[PDB]
Amino acid sequence: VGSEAFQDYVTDPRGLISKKDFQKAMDSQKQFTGPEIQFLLSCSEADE
Amino acid sequence: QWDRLVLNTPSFPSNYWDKFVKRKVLDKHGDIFGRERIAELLGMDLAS
Repeated sequence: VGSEAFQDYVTDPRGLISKKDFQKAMDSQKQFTGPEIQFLLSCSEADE
Repeated sequence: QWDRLVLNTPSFPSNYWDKFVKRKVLDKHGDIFGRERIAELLGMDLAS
C-alpha cells in the first residue's frame, strides 16, 4: 500500500483501488502468490 | 547527484570491467520495483 507502483495502480480519486487492479498489482509485484492474492480478495472490502 | 547523469548513458560501465551491471540491476530490481521504470533509469531497452 505504501509502495508507489501500487499508487500507479490506484486510479479513481476516491483513494481506493479496484479489485482487478489490486489483484494484478499484487501479481506484478509478486509479493503474494496466486492463492494469497485470492485470499486477499476474500478479505478485501468490495465496492460498487 | 552527479552520478545520476551516467545512470542512463550507454557507456555507463565503460571504464569498469563488468559490462552487464545494467542487466544485473534489472534482474535484482524491477521485478519488484517496475521493470520499465528500471529500464528507463538505466537507459536501456527491453527488446534490445
